[PDB]
Amino acid sequence: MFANDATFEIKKCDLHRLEEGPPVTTVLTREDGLKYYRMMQTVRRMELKADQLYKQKIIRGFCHLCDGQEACCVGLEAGINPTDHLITAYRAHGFTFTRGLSVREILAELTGRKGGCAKGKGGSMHMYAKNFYGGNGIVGAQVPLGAGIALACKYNGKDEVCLTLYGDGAANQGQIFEAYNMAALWKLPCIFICENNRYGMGERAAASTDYYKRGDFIPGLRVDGMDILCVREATRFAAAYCRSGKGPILMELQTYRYHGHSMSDPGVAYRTREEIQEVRSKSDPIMLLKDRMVNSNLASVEELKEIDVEVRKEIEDAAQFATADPEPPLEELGYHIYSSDPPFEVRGANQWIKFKSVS
Amino acid sequence: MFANDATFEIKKCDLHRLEEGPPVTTVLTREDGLKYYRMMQTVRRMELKADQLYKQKIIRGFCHLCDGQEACCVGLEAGINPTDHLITAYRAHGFTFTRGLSVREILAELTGRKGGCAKGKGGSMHMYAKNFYGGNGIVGAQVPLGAGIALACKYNGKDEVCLTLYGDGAANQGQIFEAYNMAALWKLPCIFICENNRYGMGTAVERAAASTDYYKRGDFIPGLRVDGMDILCVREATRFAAAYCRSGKGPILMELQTYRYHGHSMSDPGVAYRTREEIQEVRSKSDPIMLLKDRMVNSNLASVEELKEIDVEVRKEIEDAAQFATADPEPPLEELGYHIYSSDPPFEVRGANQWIKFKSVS
Amino acid sequence: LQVTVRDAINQGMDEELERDEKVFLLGEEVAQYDGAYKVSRGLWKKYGDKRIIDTPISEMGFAGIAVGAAMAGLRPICEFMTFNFSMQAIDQVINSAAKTYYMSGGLQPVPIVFRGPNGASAGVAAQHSQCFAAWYGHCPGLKVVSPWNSEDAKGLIKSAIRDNNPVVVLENELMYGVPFEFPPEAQSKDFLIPIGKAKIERQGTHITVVSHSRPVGHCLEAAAVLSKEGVECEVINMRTIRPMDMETIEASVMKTNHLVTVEGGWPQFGVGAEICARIMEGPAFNFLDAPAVRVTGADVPMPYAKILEDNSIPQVKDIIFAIKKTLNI
Amino acid sequence: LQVTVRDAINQGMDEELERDEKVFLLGEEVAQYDGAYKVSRGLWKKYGDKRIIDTPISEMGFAGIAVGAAMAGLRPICEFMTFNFSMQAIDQVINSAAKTYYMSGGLQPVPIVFRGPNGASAGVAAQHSQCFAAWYGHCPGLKVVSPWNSEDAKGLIKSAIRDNNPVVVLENELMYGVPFEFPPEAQSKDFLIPIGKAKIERQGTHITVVSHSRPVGHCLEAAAVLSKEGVECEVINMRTIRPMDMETIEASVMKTNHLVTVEGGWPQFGVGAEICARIMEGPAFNFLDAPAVRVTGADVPMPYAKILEDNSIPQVKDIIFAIKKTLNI
Ligand SMILES: Cc1ncc(C[n+]2csc(CCOP(=O)(O)OP(=O)(O)O)c2C)c(N)n1
Ligand SMILES: Cc1ncc(C[n+]2csc(CCOP(=O)(O)OP(=O)(O)O)c2C)c(N)n1
Ligand SMILES: [K+]
Ligand SMILES: [K+]
Ligand SMILES: [Mn+2]
Ligand SMILES: [Mn+2]
Repeated sequence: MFANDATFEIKKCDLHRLEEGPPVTTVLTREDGLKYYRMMQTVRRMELKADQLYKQKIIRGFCHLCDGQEACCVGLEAGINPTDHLITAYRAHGFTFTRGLSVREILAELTGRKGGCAKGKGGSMHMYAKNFYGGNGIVGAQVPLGAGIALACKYNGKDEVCLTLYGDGAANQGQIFEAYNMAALWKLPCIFICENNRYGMGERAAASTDYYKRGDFIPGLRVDGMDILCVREATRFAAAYCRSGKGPILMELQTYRYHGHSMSDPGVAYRTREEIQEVRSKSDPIMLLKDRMVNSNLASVEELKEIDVEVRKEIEDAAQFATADPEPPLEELGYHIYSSDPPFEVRGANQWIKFKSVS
Repeated sequence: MFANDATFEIKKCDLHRLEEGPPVTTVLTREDGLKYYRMMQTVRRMELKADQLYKQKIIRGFCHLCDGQEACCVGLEAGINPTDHLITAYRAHGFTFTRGLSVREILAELTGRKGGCAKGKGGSMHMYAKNFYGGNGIVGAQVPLGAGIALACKYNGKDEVCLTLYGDGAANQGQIFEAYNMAALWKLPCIFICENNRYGMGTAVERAAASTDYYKRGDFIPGLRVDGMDILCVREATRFAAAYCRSGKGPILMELQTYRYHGHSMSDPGVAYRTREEIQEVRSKSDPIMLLKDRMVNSNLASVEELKEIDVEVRKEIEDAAQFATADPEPPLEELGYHIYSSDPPFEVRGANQWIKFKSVS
Repeated sequence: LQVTVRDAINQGMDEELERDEKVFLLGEEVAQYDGAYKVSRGLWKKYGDKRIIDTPISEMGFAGIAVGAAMAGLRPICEFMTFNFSMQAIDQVINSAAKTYYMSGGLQPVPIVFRGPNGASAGVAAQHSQCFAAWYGHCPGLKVVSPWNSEDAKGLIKSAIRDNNPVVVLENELMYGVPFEFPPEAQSKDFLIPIGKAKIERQGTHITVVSHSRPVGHCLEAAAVLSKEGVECEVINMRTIRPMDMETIEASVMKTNHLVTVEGGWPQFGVGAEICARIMEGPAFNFLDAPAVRVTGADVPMPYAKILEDNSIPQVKDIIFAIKKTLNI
Repeated sequence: LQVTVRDAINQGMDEELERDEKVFLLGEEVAQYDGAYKVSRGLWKKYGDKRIIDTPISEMGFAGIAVGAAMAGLRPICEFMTFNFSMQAIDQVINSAAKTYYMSGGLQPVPIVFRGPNGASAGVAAQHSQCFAAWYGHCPGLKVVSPWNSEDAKGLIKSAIRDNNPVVVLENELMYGVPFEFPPEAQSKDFLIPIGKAKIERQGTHITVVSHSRPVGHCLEAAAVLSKEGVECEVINMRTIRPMDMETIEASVMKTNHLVTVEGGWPQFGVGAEICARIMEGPAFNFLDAPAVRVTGADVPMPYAKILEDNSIPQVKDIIFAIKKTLNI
């Protein structure tokens, strides 16, 4: 027999212009623990498969992976409603899955096939789903977009909120500051979220690394981004704040990504590989959740091994669908340039090439 | 017999991330008082004349007047060296005068004539001089420019600093925040100055800024808020900010609280979004020239008679310059094409159809 | 009934706001100031802070908020005080708005409108005179219109608000106060002008003259003058820059055998270049008895001094002169 | 021997840094990272923090800082990681840099270089594939260049750094890794290619084929194939977009009587439109035995999937097809 739920300690958040933050203690039911665990694993395995298909050259152009940051996408989803809105940058595979896309439609978008959620038209950086606005390749551009989505929530009067994510490297984009100002002035229910993984490609670049305070007049909290329950509580708190009418808030997530450190100075890259290995072994998100669930008697060691096995299977079914699936046919090159219009022609590489465009 | 100098008490500045601010008393010599007074009165009559030229259609397009803000441009000039660098936006007439251009060249530019400082090519918004870089019409664009001029100062190592000016409406430009971060990262000797005249066209500060403490917007950059109607306050706060940059501590924010008597530009009467009686209270309790007048009279630095004479001299002088600017011929059409590129051999520019060609020389 | 272009646009926005509470207007000074050039006069008083929104001077930011509001299903009208200032926001117009329905595989529409005056004013000099028609016309996923008179302006604004994709409406400051008569069918709240369709404003048989925006009126005065000498111009008002209505230009050229394009923008890679290349690649090339030629703005940043500016924008004279070279008279 | 386009650009920057201490390099990852696409490799080790300056991701800001540094007499090379990201900063390029010498009456020069990769790469989709030649080429005050091979690349960044006005150098990612034969004179520190002059890469008599950047090499492949059936193409590499060397294109067309333009960017209002407008307006018009036509990027945001992307960029077969239509064979 298993414990039905248990209490855990979570890092206190540093606060900016708040007198109280989220609790330092929280309750995990075993049912939730199981669901969060499956979800983080599904994202971990999906990203390991994408890395494999990328290196095989089956996936092209970009393929930013988020393994290491699973506590973020799964924790954020745990703190909000399906009817809330979320937009992020290009490292979006996890979010695409936590907002309800299958591993199939995600990997098949990555391998550029007809069965991709975007029909092979977008690839890694541009995936959309219900109340998930991408998947956005221009650093910083998604922050105003999210502020707009938040404006739409306020305007519709339905008490929904918008989570608007940017990384530490994006944090010095001017348009983020333009957004902070309008959000605060118009009391938008926008949660401004800095995913801080210590790298923006390869404080060389930020005068302040206190991301949670950069909104100045907007309040902010700093959260342990490696702890799924910690992200869950902070998000619950941050969404409460916006729903209640108090305007925007900042949440800085302190997390870490295992991929995309292809530094070419040998000293720096050696050191970065050590760091990757330290973070993985001391604060891996999934491992952290596992230790907790076993240790509080919320689930069994072998029960999670069973989940790993079902997940390996889901991902394997999805990889082979994504490598066998046909590419979109050529005659659909010009499809979906405009919404709601009658069919028209688009020019190809010379005037004698015509593609039909339908909405 | 007149005193040669006197000590004044100046408003204490509000500080952001600074342990101490500029001094709250300073010394004014009679020679400087006379000089500051004349320069401010010149700018005032220059702008009043530009108003009148504009209403006559002799000046076209944009024309943004800075009367009410004379303590800023004259105060700023008095805390820096001629070797320092300054950049601002389009409300630039006083700066172009305090920075070296004559009134003839400024008015002749506004009336679009060949004796203008750019020979009529730029008009109200685009005047340059030695260490004066405009005169920029796109709100906010000048701030990264100022941050780059400051970069050049550090690069050449001569200890010059750069004053980078923007208005309160411009304080919400994203690119201002990009410059802050870079200037703090590289310790650029850039003085970011927010001229806060309480409006950004017809939009009150409260309605466009969630936080109206401009001096604190740079966050990690230190700042000071300064009484921008008092020329001695501007002089001191500048003197302090320059020394701060020149000592290698990097950038600093300076907010001047000031006021414009005119609308945003000549088409805006400036009364739909604020009351006539608000303008009148400011002119009446805080006019930069009258605050100066009173200081020098009550401390015997100069007589009421003496300063009237200045007024009369300056008013005749602006009258002379104006006649020059109205009578001065337009630039010749031949020159339409000149100065597209620097240092190139001559070439041809196409006019409104292919048969029309203008010579372009550097 | 005479109605100015400014009032035509205002009626258009008013009617569309009334018809659909998802429509709202945002930008600098659109609300309590009654609009920078008074286009949005009365709108705030009538619809309130929720629908008519004064913004800080944060173009990239508010253009992006607007695009985000459209992705979430609202229908904003995002004003640029002039199009010169959309350059700070042009990333949001092109990469967040134009390309998205395509990148998303037809899952994510962006029903946003961008509007504001475009091109040359009088004495506003180089940073405030720029024409953006060819820039925006260049981009797949956008529609781009450039109205001339009052009908054009009201019908295109309303079509633009009704369309479900990003539309850039390039207005013109010097046209705002020009009155035109306004037939009772334009006065209607159902008046729509379809995007992608040019109008013939004057029939003729000797030459085809195509223009957009304010120079259209200059082509009409040039035709009135040439008419007294027996030369009949068929003057065509493009209305839409993307997707342009080349078919109507072709049928006119097969009738007249001669083509001159007229635009206010800079010449190289401008709008006339595209019409000429198309004419040359299409079925009407052989019907051409003389080279297609372009009348454009002079190829300089706009100078301030009056006599320089006059010679920097096409004038009636310049249109007539190109027309006479072309008909070899 | 052989040198890659990348290493050629790198040689020119190196030499220019060496020659003039006022020259410097800034942008994202140019220093310690050795260049996003490794073009600046070794510059920072060799010159240090003062001259090779990594910037935060703040394009409008570092772009304006570079322009500022230029107005004060320094000679910055400002790298956009790709030109797509230059849209954020395009106001600084056009309104702060391009127009300023003119607006100041010739008092304020702006010796700045904007460089980095432009156009289509492989699989990077629609926000990362844009070609900007026609956008920048449109603007008075700017010079704009577009190198194809290693010799182009090195000669033109050197000329650009030497010029005292804003120059946009539109490079190409896929060309970076391509090795070319590199004659001893290109290896010289004094090697310069003048802005404003095109180059005949292949003499021919039957048709003139004009291109820029990467597609130049496809024009040459096409030409070799056609050569085997007795069709001799004169292939012209533009090198400069503004001011384009139209005289060279004219004399070729007066020899060959036929013209096809080839570019990677979108068709409407693009580089080929200008070349054809000019050809029809100019003295070579009467020497054309067939209309000039354009080969271009397909008119859609760049799709991700391989087979779609392959058909959204000109291939040799689309060049050969347009030639055969043009010569009627
Ligand atoms: C405006 C813009 N500039 C540059 C790039 C190139 N670029 C892509 S990712 C990246 C690093 C951004 O890193 P960060 O925001 O920290 O997010 P992370 O990859 O760490 O999640 C850069 C410079 C871009 N996509 N957009
Ligand atoms: C980027 C940009 N957006 C909008 C405008 C139109 N505009 C010109 S001045 C101005 C108001 C700026 O006010 P402020 O910064 O407070 O300066 P002030 O005139 O008060 O000195 C606006 C909105 C512009 N010139 N540039
Ligand atoms: K619409
Ligand atoms: K140069
Ligand atoms: Mn990061
Ligand atoms: Mn102001």
